[PDB]
Amino acid sequence: DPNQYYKIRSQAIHQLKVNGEDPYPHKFHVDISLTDFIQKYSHLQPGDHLTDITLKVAGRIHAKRASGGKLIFYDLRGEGVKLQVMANSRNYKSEEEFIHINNKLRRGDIIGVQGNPGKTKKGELSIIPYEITLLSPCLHMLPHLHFGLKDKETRYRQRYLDLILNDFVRQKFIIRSKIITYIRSFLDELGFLEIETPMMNIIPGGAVAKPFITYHNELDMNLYMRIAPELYHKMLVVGGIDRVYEIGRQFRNEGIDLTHNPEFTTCEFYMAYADYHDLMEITEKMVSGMVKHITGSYKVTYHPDGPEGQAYDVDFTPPFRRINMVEELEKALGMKLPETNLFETEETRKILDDICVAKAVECPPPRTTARLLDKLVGEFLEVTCINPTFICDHPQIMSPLAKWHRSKEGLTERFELFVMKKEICNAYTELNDPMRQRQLFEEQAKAKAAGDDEAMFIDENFCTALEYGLPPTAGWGMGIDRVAMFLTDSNNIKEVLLFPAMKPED
Amino acid sequence: DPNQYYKIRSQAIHQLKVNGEDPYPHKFHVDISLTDFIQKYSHLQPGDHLTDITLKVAGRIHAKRASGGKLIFYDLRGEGVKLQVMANSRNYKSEEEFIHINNKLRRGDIIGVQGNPGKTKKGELSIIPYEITLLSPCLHMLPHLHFGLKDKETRYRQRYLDLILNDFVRQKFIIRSKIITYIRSFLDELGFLEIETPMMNIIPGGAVAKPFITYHNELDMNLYMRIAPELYHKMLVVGGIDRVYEIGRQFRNEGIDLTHNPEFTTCEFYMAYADYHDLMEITEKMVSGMVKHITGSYKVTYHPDGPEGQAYDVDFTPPFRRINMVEELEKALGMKLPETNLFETEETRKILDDICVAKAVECPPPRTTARLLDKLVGEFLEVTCINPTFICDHPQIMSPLAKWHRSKEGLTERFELFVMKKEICNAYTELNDPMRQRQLFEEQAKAKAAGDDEAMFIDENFCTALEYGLPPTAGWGMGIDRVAMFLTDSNNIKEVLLFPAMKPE
RNA sequence: GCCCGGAUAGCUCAGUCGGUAGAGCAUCAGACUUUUAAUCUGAGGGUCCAGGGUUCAAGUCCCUGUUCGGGCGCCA
Ligand SMILES: Nc1ncnc2c1ncn2[C@@H]1O[C@H](COP(=O)(O)O)[C@@H](O)[C@H]1O
Ligand SMILES: Nc1ncnc2c1ncn2[C@@H]1O[C@H](COP(=O)(O)O)[C@@H](O)[C@H]1O
Ligand SMILES: N[C@@H](CCCC[NH3+])C(=O)O
Ligand SMILES: N[C@@H](CCCC[NH3+])C(=O)O
Ligand code: NA
Repeated sequence: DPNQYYKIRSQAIHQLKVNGEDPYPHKFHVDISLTDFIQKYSHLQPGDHLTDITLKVAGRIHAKRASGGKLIFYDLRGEGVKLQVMANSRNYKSEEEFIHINNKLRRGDIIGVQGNPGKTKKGELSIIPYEITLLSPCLHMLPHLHFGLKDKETRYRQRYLDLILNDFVRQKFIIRSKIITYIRSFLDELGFLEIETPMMNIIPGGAVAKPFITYHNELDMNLYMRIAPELYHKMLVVGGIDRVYEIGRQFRNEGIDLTHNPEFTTCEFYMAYADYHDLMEITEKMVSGMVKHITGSYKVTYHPDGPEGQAYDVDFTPPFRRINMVEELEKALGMKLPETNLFETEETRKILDDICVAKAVECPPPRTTARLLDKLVGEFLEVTCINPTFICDHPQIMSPLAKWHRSKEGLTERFELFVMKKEICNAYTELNDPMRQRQLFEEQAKAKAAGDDEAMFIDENFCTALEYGLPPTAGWGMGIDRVAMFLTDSNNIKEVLLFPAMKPED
Repeated sequence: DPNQYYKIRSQAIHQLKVNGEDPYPHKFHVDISLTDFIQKYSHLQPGDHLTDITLKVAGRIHAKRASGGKLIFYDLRGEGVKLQVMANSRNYKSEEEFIHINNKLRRGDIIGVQGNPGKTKKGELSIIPYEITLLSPCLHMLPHLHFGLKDKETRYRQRYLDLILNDFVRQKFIIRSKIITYIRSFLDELGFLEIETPMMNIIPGGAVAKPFITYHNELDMNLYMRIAPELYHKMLVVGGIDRVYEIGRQFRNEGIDLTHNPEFTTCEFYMAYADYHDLMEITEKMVSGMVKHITGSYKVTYHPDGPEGQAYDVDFTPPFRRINMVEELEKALGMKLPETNLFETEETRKILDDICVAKAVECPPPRTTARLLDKLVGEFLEVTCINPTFICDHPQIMSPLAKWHRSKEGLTERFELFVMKKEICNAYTELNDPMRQRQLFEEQAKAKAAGDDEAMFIDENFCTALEYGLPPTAGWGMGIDRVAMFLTDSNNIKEVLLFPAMKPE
């Protein structure tokens, strides 16, 4: 059964292990990386042989071309770079050792090559080995798939196979790590302090998002995973540390979409004695420097519908577009929206429903004032911001978790940074009034409470912290994955996730 | 009184809100930070008054000393920086505003001061206020004590109170951040790649512990919480990324005590084409650099229990002590230790049992050959590592994820760094053999079925990844919290944790 | 939670009505001392995701189920 490669390879390796041959050596002394080898010994003329120079390199064989019984060509691939290995028995230790070592090497094997650098007569950089050492054989078949692997299921289930075959995934992960490093550097230079808040809190709190209930055996009580570190950061700000940040993981037991994952990484910082107006400039510097540093140009090309789909050229020039959504929505709808003062009344709800019907906007059967307005915004506002765009104060009906506007009435102070019709940043001015916060929590607990349950959906511990006095601060949150998607021309969150969640094959 | 104080202050704040004035202004543009203010204006000689520059600063009042009715001294508190505000009626906006602003400010309230820097004849830096704005009143009565809340319970349950009354806690967190920041940069400049492995998996893997069980609604199934990212790191190394590292959280479903938490942070890295003796230098250099960069010197004084008991003086001199484990235990053990390199059968468990019983060592009912050996080593050879020390060449049955010793038999190519009689970081040589790994997993699963509870399962995907070929690598792990305790002179894991888990009571 | 799509030899794809399923890559054995998707000569291989049905007859026609790729919902 020649096709049954796994059984044959396993038998061969078992025979090697039995017959006094170790196919898993403990240590191989690598002297130079493949990248440095390519960068250094590139000036050689074709048909050169640096006999005096001897180095050691290691990598995975990706091809085994046999031009004869004494000349076999290998293709080491490591560090995302490739190096040919022209194996000539004349330059080997001995003919018998040459045959013995070439009878075991197959595609996908990991070897340690010790030989002189050189170039072939066709001007291809290679290394003429003096002793090939088998490091870790590959038992399963490695497919010679051109244009790389293109099956989503195998690419996401077997990430190692995707990294071995495809080469751009390594670039994607490298770019994500740089993004994280750049955010850390910027925030640390601004004077912020990195913190590690608990990820397993004690009570659900007032969060419409479904939590991840977890049972603690010793405590004999349920624990809920962290949805957002908002409360702990603000309790730290009360303590005296006026600038904190944390790039951690969030857990939301919700659905999975192209841009939504149950577990995701976000960066959240809180700075005292500031506001969202003071934060748009910081966000501008953040994003502009990120795009300029990770890439080489402020302009980024994005494909929201795959490589064959429509291409969009976003521009990250630092002066991002700022729009107040009330005026922009009025202009788009071409009508005078009710004054923000009446927004809590029923006639504004009625008239907004009239806009939804007239302008052909869909909405679920529940049609509260915040949600249909959010629908109008989705189809008449963000749908046009290919470039980064700041949306200014939003109606208080959206989210009352922000302070009242200084000049405008009934307008929460917030902004959302929209890129490619998707929000990446979101910052608020902070409510530091204990009474208003208590009323908000009470309302959230009443909404979240399934029955006559209270406190469980509130954070009295936090409500006590605000009673001690919190300075006027401003929060800020960015989705790391939602930015890595745009900076890597990725339209799916699973492409930037290292090991995406997959149901068992069974 | 605290209830009366809260009621009175709440009524006063409500009255203030009613009468137009808002005690919670939206914004206050602070011109200069308190530390920068102090550093810039400390050069002044006593007695001057720079009536030319107006600066706006903010902080929390810590004391309100009264000297008559025409002079009130405030005491702002910044990031461990104290500035004294002396409010003078003559230099204020007006007398009426002076009275109206001094009749509403109490201890603990957050205020914003705008005015001219100065210094009285005594010689302390002050800012003469032109107007004082109340930003956030403190309704509760802040405890005024000359020592700072000493009740660890309150210190832990209410960390904001601890930070307000105690500054050392703030620095403890600064050092912790420095430790993590240094480690990331050290691996970064070595060429490592930072990764974010999943926190929820089908089954736990990477270490041996009791996991947390959750439920997923979208994918209807039970998902266990992360115990160690080891397996995913090894799959990544199989993929082609030679060097990886990750500083993230791990979860254990064990009891909560003075030195254990449900959630903790660990640093794990994996580099290919190396071995456990290659990390012997990297780990030593990283620890020595951490100690020198954070403390400022290579010697650290640590109090194992309380700041008044014995104070052992450790020394992080880069040539760390290196000894073997089995051989040193043989030397330490009064009686002869069985060869046990090829001996791991009932006889070895029997001899370890009689040794354990004879040495008055008590071990959990399993008394596993491994559970016996680790207890014996930890009770006899473990307590000599005041200075950092490497303990290498462990027996095979202790760790099921380490390659067999190139020379020694039935011994794992692993070492442990022990400082202050505690484990801070250990590293093995990764076992890339798929058949041997599958056997080890099968024995682990058999033990779990028989009488074990926190042992691991079979991970078929990891076995397939090993079948695809894993280069010779060496992993390395480190508990951040233990090093934070050692470098900040803390005997409790609660001290180095911002909001440590406590019994609900 | 609701709809639209698939699954074929180790793997990348063909397969017309319902009248077995084919080709390349890869694998194995050979020849070739300058190849690079090396070339040439030989050899294997499957019930077509899993079940029921429908039929004289099913990869094809239909139902359910597993698991992926999408859309609307959820994430105030
Ligand atoms: N489920 C999710 N999947 C991916 N990114 C998310 C998810 N939820 C939130 N984000 C990102 O996190 C950012 C801040 O979210 P929030 O802190 O809830 O305002 C958003 O703007 C998104 O970029
Ligand atoms: N139950 C636990 N709670 C908190 N920290 C723990 C617990 N178990 C182990 N640790 C930490 O894990 C460290 C060892 O990590 P490592 O050397 O990577 O195995 C210890 O020094 C502790 O700080
Ligand atoms: N942490 C929030 C911002 C502050 C929340 C309360 N104003 C976020 O990331 O969206
Ligand atoms: N993190 C591992 C040890 C270090 C990494 C070895 N692969 C553990 O403690 O379980
Ligand atoms: Na052929």
